[PDB]
Amino acid sequence: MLLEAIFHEAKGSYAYPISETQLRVRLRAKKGDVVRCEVLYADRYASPEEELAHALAGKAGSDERFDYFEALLECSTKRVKYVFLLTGPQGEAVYFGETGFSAERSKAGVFQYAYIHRSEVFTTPEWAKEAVIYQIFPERFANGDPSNDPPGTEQWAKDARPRHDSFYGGDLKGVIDRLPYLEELGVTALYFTPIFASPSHHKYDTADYLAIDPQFGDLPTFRRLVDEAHRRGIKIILDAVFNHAGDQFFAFRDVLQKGEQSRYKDWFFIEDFPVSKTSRTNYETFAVQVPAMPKLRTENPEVKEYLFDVARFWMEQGIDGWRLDVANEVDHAFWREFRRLVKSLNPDALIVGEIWHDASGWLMGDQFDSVMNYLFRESVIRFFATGEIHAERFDAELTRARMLYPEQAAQGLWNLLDSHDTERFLTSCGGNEAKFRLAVLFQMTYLGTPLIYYGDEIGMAGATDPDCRRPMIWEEKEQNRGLFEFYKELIRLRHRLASLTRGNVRSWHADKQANLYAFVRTVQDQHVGVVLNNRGEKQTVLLQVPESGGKTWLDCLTGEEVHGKQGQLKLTLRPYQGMILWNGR
Ligand SMILES: C[C@H]1O[C@H](O[C@H]2[C@H](O)[C@@H](O)[C@@H](O)O[C@@H]2CO)[C@H](O)[C@@H](O)[C@@H]1N[C@H]1C=C(CO)[C@@H](O[C@H]2O[C@H](CO)[C@@H](O[C@H]3O[C@H](CO)[C@@H](O)[C@H](O)[C@H]3O)[C@H](O)[C@H]2O)[C@H](O)[C@H]1O
Ligand SMILES: [Ca+2]
Repeated sequence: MLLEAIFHEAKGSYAYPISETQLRVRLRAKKGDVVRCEVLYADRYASPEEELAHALAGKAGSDERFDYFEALLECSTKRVKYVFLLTGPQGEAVYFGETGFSAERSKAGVFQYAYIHRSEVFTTPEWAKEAVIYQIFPERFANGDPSNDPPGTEQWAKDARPRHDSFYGGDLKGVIDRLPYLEELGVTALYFTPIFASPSHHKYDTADYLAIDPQFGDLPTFRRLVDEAHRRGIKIILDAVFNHAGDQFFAFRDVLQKGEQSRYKDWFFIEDFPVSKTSRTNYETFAVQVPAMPKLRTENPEVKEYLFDVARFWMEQGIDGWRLDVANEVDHAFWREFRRLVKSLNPDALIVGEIWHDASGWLMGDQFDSVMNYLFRESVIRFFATGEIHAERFDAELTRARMLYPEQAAQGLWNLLDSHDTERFLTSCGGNEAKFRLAVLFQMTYLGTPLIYYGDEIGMAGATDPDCRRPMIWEEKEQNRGLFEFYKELIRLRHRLASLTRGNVRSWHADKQANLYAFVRTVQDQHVGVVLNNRGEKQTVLLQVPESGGKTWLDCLTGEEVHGKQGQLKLTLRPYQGMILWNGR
């Protein structure tokens, strides 16, 4: 077997604590090479004479190239050393440890997890495990207060096409007013795009961190909002824009005015004085040449103390946590201290970073609780929208992504389809509703936390920003109620079936040919099995279901009852149909 494909490291995603006395460990091997992975382990100081402990590692998944193996170590002493025993299909045995490979245990050496610290156990808020989140881009959700509408507000109609600088009048009073709609949908948290004083429709160039933007409301309206949402089981997440200020931020105005007399010059990244050249800015901005968005020097303890003060302020209004804009471009120390502070004020405050690539380095337990899982979105796109990948690549892409982080992270990754920075997911499906609903079914059943983007639930389309930000369709007639009852129904299932909010995932069937993908959520003895017929025609499948997992299932959407003769389940799906099979437990 291929030793060049064998991997483990006693840290990160490969070895990490689940409590104070148990370590999770993972090994990856060329797909097919190992058939048995066993951990032989002991206290770090055990005498060379005491017997090893055994823990046999099940295969938790496979991608394009690897199999992944997973085991739980029971470490009373909280200090472990161990070695893997791998066995190939012909019964070849090799010992894998820190020192290397060898047929002699001893010669493999031992990886070591020196010590489990209670404070180093990744722990996330419980409500997040089983939440569904709704993203509101306030400027375009609901105009409930016409008197606070910005100048030149265009008209709020069924098919306005917004320009980069448009205003439609959405505000906070409109959220308050639409809360029954939200509660009826079944959402349990709201993700607000930025809502602090800024002169733009997105408000990502902050004028004032400590004020509601006047055309969104005032602080009393916000408090009225937090409570009104809270009494309906809805939390409030706010968008913390800490990477950069807007060009009207007090300190930066100081800087434009006083040049290098400003007490605030080292709060920014000023290339030379006077600060301002437009089409050529002489200061570093978000992205490239974005004069409204000078980068904040978060490494500056003054800059840091100030944003910490912001975070406290809003947290005293009772919000429920943060979404961290361009988070991967502010330093790690900032984020570790931000967590120490945030968790200290509210152990249940959630923290979610806006990073699009491999966020493994902010998801070890000391920074973010979760991220907007744009990876999740990529696989979803290329599988149900564009169809670039078939069912077996999809499975690899899902799994490989699943193994990237500690479980505590993957349990509450924000799995979206689209956002305010993206074309709408119906649009990626070229308007094909049938493919869309399958992507929604998938989303509402897969591991992680579903994020809805205001509007998707009733049919809204659009190309990418600023077209993905149209005014929300509110006229019953103009809305896809069929799709709305669909989200509603899916959301209640998610709430009833613990398995869907808390169970794990294992691939159940994956056939590149039929393009029929299935997976299984399990918590305790509950098995829910989801099947996806992502094909234009109608097909049949024989799913391997052993007698142990139950032999009778109930299809949750239709009520249909299904039966397994002989370790097998025969199933006939309709074009783009999905089934959600509860094993009755
Ligand atoms: C949009 C996105 O760019 C990357 O995202 C890249 C990504 O790094 C890479 O992995 C690959 O996937 O492409 C992505 C392109 O979207 C970042 O890494 C990511 O963090 C960022 N998203 C957050 C940060 C900005 C600034 O606060 C916000 O935009 C906010 O300010 C911008 C300032 O002009 C506005 O866009 C404007 O400039 C952009 C830069 O190319 C244009 O794409 C856009 O069409 C234009 O309107 C935007 O409408 C407003 O909402 C945004 O809404 C918020 O979510
Ligand atoms: Ca308004």
